[PDB]
Amino acid sequence: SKLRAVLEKLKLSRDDISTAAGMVKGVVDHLLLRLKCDSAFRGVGLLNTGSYYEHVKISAPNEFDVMFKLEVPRIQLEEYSNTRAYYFVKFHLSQFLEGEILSASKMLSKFRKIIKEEINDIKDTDVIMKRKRGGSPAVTLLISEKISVDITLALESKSSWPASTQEGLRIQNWLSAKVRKQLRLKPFYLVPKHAKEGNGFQEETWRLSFSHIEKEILNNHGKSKTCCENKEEKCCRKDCLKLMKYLLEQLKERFKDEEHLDKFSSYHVKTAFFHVCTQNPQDSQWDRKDLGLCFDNCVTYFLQCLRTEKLENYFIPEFNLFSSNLIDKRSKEFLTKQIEYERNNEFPVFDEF
Ligand SMILES: Nc1ncnc2c1ncn2[C@@H]1O[C@H](COP(=O)(O)OP(=O)(O)NP(=O)(O)O)[C@@H](O)[C@H]1O
Ligand SMILES: C[C@H]1c2c([nH]c3c(Cl)c(Cl)ccc23)CCN1C(=O)c1ncc(OCCO)cn1
Ligand SMILES: [Mn+2]
Ligand SMILES: [Mn+2]
Ligand SMILES: [Zn+2]
Repeated sequence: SKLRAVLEKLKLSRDDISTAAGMVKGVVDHLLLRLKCDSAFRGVGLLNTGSYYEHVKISAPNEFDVMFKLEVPRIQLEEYSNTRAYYFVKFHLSQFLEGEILSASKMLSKFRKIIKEEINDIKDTDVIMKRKRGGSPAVTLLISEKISVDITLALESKSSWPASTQEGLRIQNWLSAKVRKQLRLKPFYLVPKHAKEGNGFQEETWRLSFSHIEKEILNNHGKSKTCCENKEEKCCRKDCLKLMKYLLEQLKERFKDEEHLDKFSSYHVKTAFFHVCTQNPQDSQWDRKDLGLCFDNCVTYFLQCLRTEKLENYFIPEFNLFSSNLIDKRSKEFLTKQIEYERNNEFPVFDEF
């Protein structure tokens, strides 16, 4: 089929994976070792996240995501202005305090400065730091002009998840209530992405991250524990996510001279995909033989999210990714129009010629 042919072209080369994995591990392990020499980052550890580690990276293994996590004992959180996702952290760490507030901006600034100085000492490999991207909690490196790596500082809390998550992670009918309880016993993370404050931002605030839980779900994604472990249980969940990501990426590439698509991200499709899995919890609703129908249902669900301007964060239901505070109505209408055209014409944006 056409979709199967697209999936074939999206597969990663084993040779590319081998080379990229070696490059990234070498650079990241070095930066970890050097950061641990600083008094403030002594206890840092690594957590691999995002599409490469979820086995849904497409085309080339040229973008990796990692968290450098730090456990801070006796952590106390205060929600910022009923935003549900953003928090003050109250508490060798004195350098980052603003009163009793542990400033996200201050910690990120030193983290970035250390990494920038350390990549300058790496002489056996071309490593540079990309310019700051507003709204990202990550420090982004480019290795050998080819491989991007996002390194996100994170504080780790082993306390119960914040109350704003109480009604999220609605996986009970799909992955089980037992699994939901087990996942909610794991730590959660705070990353230095700041809440909007008018036309500025609250530079002290941090944002909740559950990227490790997203990875565990994607890598253990069936109602059956043996989903995708044998030829009789090959579902099309990840294939549908890959196709949705490629659809969005290709449209963003086409309309790049346009502004209306700049705010859409693969996280929007990832979030919508998790909701589709919640609404279709049986592995038999994702049979490989039904790839075209499954993908079409993912597309129409995403269209409905755009039209209603509703895409709840999977962990924090009152955080609407498609709120008008984040994305203009006209931008959602513009993307709706382009996706409808693709659906109605059997996805010409997928064709090479
Ligand atoms: N807006 C967001 N809110 C919460 N978490 C986010 C957000 N954007 C990114 N993340 C997290 O950061 C990870 C890496 O982001 P990103 O590299 O943009 O996407 P990805 O999922 O790795 N897909 P790809 O486009 O293949 O890189 C995501 O998988 C999420 O876990
Ligand atoms: C660090 C992460 C990230 C963002 N927001 C976050 C929130 Cl809110 C939380 Cl909680 C945690 C992590 C993140 C945006 C930026 N991130 C990305 O990985 C990223 N990578 C590649 C992109 O483009 C590729 C095509 O050009 C765009 N983004
Ligand atoms: Mn990524
Ligand atoms: Mn990234
Ligand atoms: Zn499966």
